[PDB]
Amino acid sequence: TIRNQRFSLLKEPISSTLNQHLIDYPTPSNLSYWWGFGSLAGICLVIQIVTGVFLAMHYTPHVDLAFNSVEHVMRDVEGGWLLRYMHANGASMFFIVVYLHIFRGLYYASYSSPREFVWCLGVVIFLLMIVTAFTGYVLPWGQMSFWGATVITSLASAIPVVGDTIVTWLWGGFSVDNATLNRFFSLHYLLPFLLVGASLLHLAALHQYGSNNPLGVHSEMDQISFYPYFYVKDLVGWVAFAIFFSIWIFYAPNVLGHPDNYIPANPMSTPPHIVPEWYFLPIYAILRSIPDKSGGVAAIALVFICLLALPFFKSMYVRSSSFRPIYQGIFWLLLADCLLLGWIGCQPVEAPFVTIGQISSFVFFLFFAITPILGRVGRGIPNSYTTD
Amino acid sequence: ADEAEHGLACPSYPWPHKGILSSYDHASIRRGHQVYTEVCASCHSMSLISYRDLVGVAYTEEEVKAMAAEIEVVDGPNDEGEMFTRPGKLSDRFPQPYANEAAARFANGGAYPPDLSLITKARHNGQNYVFSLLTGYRDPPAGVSIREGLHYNPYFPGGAIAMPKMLNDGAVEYEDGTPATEAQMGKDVVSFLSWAAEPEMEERKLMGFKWIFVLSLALLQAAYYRRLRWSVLKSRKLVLDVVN
Amino acid sequence: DRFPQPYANEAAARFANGGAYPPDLSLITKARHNGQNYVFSLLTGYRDPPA
Amino acid sequence: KQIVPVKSVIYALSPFQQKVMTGLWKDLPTKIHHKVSENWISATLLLGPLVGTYAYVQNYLEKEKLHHRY
Amino acid sequence: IQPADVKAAAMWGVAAATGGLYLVQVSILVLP
Amino acid sequence: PVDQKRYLEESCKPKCVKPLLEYQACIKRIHGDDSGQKHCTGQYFDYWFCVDKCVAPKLFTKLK
Amino acid sequence: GIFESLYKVVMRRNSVYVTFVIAGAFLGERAVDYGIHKLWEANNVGKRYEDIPVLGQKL
Amino acid sequence: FAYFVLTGGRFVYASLIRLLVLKFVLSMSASKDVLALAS
Ligand SMILES: CCCCCCCCCCCCCCCCCC(=O)OC[C@H](COP(=O)(O)OCCN)OC(=O)CCCCCCCCCCCCCCCCC
Ligand code: HEC
Ligand code: HEM
Ligand code: HEM
Repeated sequence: TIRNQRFSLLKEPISSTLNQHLIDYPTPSNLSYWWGFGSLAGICLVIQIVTGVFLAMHYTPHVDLAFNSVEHVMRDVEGGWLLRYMHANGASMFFIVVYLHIFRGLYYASYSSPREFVWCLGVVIFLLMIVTAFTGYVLPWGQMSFWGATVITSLASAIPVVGDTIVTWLWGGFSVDNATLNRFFSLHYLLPFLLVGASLLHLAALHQYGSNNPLGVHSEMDQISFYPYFYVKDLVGWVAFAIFFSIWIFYAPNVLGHPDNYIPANPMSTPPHIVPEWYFLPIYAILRSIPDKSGGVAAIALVFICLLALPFFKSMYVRSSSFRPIYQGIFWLLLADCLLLGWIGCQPVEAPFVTIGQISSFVFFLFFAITPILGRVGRGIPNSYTTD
Repeated sequence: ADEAEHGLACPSYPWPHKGILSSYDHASIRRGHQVYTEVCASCHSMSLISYRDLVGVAYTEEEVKAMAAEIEVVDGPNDEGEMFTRPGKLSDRFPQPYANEAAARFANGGAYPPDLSLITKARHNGQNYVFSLLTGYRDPPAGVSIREGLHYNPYFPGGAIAMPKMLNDGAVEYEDGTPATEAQMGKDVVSFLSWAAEPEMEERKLMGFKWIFVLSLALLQAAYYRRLRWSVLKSRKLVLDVVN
Repeated sequence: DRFPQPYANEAAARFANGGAYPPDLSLITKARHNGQNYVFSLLTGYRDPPA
Repeated sequence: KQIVPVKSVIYALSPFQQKVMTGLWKDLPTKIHHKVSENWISATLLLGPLVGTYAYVQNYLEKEKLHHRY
Repeated sequence: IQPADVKAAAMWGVAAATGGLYLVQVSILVLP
Repeated sequence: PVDQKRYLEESCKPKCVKPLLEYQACIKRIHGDDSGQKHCTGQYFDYWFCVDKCVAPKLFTKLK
Repeated sequence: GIFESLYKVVMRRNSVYVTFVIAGAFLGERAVDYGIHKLWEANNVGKRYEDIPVLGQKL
Repeated sequence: FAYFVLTGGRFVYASLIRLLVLKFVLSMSASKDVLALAS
């Protein structure tokens, strides 16, 4: 084939890269809907960006005007309550979808070779989402907003030699005042574009090494083009997600939040129950469970170290959980542990929740510490079960 | 102890504006605004609601104009730099009873009567909590004698609240002759407060119903589309030259 | 604290000065073109009008 | 990223000669049976710790409150 | 071929105008 | 202007007299004590929780 | 069949198909809005703003 | 039958897209307090 005269626009250089990577990318023929969850997370990110821009057309980053500006958006702006509820509940759905993404990856062991770079870029993406959502939640400037900012920024003092200096520098002036508000608005506006860049790199690395499948096996025998076969599957996922998200926006918009964020920030009194948003609760529970706050920060760093250390395991030959009963049970126990851990974080430090959290976090790390053992034993399996 | 600290739990009352197709009782909103103006505006403030917010919701435009013309507000400098007071217009927010938080606390014994604009969204189980708080001024239990200068209220965290029992039988004279009792006054004021915290509830509910229905139909279409496009693949027969 | 203000508001300043507002002098040398020379000449050049 | 051929023979029918929304309803009892009999263990390991911990927590809270009730 | 081409262009123009009216319903312009 | 809530709670007082009896038992114990912290707000909370649960729908179906 | 008839009507040129899709979107949205409005008004009788007894007696 | 099912879904999608676009643009449009101060 010499391309003398042009046949198809899709194969022209203007649409050639897009053609390959969107229409013609070969995909395993047996993918279920969790790959749809990955695409759905992308859509949630785009929704957040658009609604955030149109919200920032009305938000004043000053300490004396932020709360009343948000109430302006809700009451005066034409269809502004829709924008604000979409932004908040869209942050929530973004985190829900990313959690389902991560747990599918864990179940099917997609972190294994050769997708170590994909998993690591995913971990970086998760860090960026955490930071962006936190600094954004500081913006409305309520009781929960101000006090959560105070606590989570002041736990950065646990660094041995330069903790206090970093805390003061990040605060900008001995407290979490107007300077911190402007700082957080600028950072919240900036970070989503770095998040878009990270997502693009994530997808590029995956596209380099293909895509896993529910069997975990080599899958270059039966492969089909992405369009239209997986576009329609993703479309079904998107419409179902739209119905879910519309249930949340219109009928129960304040269920996923706390009522203390509707009181203007008053640094004098302290609300009796200071907790982050529901999607930071597992991390908050781990950190609160391990005492000696320096130990808590070290434990969070250890959580991310374990997450980054999953891909680089030794044998781990069989990949999918469909052929790993022990690992299947371990994964389900880990998921139950994560849900319980998230529930613990909303409870006070009074007993027995301290014991329950100190057990749950230990079980979390135990999952992360017993996967190589299963891999080694499984590597030992084939020379024992032979039927002859 | 902990029980009194977290307060007696509030029941689940059947509010008229509860349900996927349920609107505010606008007569009750009007009645609640009356009771708030009569008894609650002496200490509490709203400061987030304009008089124009009442137009088409509980009052007619001329009525709101007259009500605004009743009160007087300070307007900016004139051609001499001095300040002056003019009757309120249809855009001014509800008047504030106290100069600032310090004056409010000084007038109310150090306790600050909270702003009531978002009161039902600033408490857990907002509307039920507010109704129960207003109605449940009960005799304190045995051997729990609270200090002078407060009142016992089981729902309030700690049991001791700073405002006195305000809603009394016959406190106000309703315009439409509705018999004023404590429960009725509480219901009306909580309906008004819940409207104030969320004036978009009806439009939001209508949009939600319409779009959930429409998107459900879209979901059926998308499922059919996916099945149709995948049916040349799922109903296929392949011969592979292998057995075991 | 900052430097005090001689007048409560711009309207008060205008009423005191017969409708003229004495501009803020913080950035007067950058607000006016050729600010330094302009201000010096204006302060010192109070001459007699021509015929 | 090469493609490995397998030397098969595939017959396929056009999408407009097939029933499109009937396979979802053909074998509901058998499919429900298969789901339950294949995932009951995983359901126990998921919902087991949660329900057990919940029961333990409510039990202990009841004991503690009744004990501190003067 | 030209009659068919201009007919198709006019049909697409009618579709575009219908989409424009749908996006921006203007009885103010429709009435006169 | 008889209070509907008070009348309804008085009417439903004999519905769940068991928490009320427990509360009275604590009242007698506290009267015997007369020296301790002697609060037992738990019985109060249980009894009034039952009454409030009773008077949930009747109040609004009686209100105008 | 009715499907074949309407196909022969509005499924031979794509321009007519897109115009039909837009017109159907407008008409269907209006119909659903009218139905939901009737349902809402039926369900919330008496509670409307237009029918409160003292709407114009404060003057 | 397939094309008519697809057409029903398609004008559902058209309705959704118009709704979203108009919501964004009208949000960027004027405001109630400004309209009140129009005098
Ligand atoms: C109090 C302090 C101590 C607490 C812990 C003490 C107990 C430790 C564990 C004891 C039990 C270990 C059992 C290991 C052998 C499992 C045997 C096995 O694989 O059986 C096959 C079965 C297959 O299932 P299926 O296919 O449904 O069967 C139908 C067959 N035709 O397979 C299955 O049914 C799958 C079962 C998977 C179970 C996985 C979890 C238990 C084993 C590892 C425990 C690790 C604990 C720490 C980590 C927890 C997770 C973070
Ligand atoms: C002056 C006296 C009044 C009047 C006429 C009313 N309130 Fe009340 N209120 C007042 C104070 C000083 C306080 C603070 C008490 C404290 O928080 O320690 C309050 C408190 C409230 C609350 C908050 C309760 C809580 O946060 O748990 C509410 C919801 C409230 N007040 C409502 C309310 C209503 C509806 C009134 C009209 C009937 C009303 N107050 C009158 C002081 C005063
Ligand atoms: C901004 C949020 C994210 C987006 C937009 C995103 C996007 C995607 C996309 C588009 C794919 C390819 C399609 C698919 O397989 O589902 C993918 C795959 C993948 N992602 Fe993500 N992702 C995100 C977050 C994460 C996170 C936090 C992780 C884990 C740390 C992760 C791990 C993976 C893995 C392992 C795959 C491989 C899929 C497979 O094995 O089949 N992603 N992601
Ligand atoms: C560049 C894109 C974005 C912009 C411009 C933006 C801007 C804003 C603004 C102005 C607010 C305050 C308005 C309000 O109070 O509702 C806000 C709130 C918030 N944003 Fe964003 N945002 C963006 C993207 C994101 C992303 C990607 C997330 C992560 C999910 C996020 C999470 C949040 C959260 C949690 C809040 C607080 C919700 C609340 O108001 O209660 N934002 N954002």
